[PDB]
Amino acid sequence: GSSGSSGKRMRTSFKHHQLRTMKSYFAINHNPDAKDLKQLAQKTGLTKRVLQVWFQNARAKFRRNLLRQENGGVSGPSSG
Repeated sequence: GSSGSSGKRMRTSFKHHQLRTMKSYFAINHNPDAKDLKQLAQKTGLTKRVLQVWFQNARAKFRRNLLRQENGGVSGPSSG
């Protein structure tokens, strides 16, 4: 019951092309399976690792803009 927990983190820059494929996917599937990972490593060129991380970082980042005022779709005070 451990998906390998180690203290390894780093930040790097990315292009607008490769990302387009990744970011777009993030919306399709937050938890991409190996197949998807290996498939993305090509559509973007990055490596499985780089992908796995980047994706994981997103979930953390979004959580921020998610609670912040900024938001999509129709929503309001209406009991929901």
